[PDB]
Amino acid sequence: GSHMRRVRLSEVRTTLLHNAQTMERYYRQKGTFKTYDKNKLKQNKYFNVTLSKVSPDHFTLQADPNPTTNDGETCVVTLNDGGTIAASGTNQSCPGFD
Repeated sequence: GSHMRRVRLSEVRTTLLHNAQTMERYYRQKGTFKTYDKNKLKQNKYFNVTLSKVSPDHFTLQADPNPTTNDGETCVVTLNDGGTIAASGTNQSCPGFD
């Protein structure tokens, strides 16, 4: 196993949760996710965070590993507005998500 993968995967959990909280506040202010400026997502040194799905009442955030700083990591981590967090890799377990 790898201490560094465990740390980095734990940290991207936090990055995703912070982004989800920001969007939960935006929804209470605006009543939709459709107008949210995707440029405002908080990033991580080791994972690129995007909105893979956006609809009026739901979203999915996705963290894809950054190969410049995190080469060898294949786990992609997702978090939706219902609070479901999940990770899957390419023949690679995702510590903290398995």
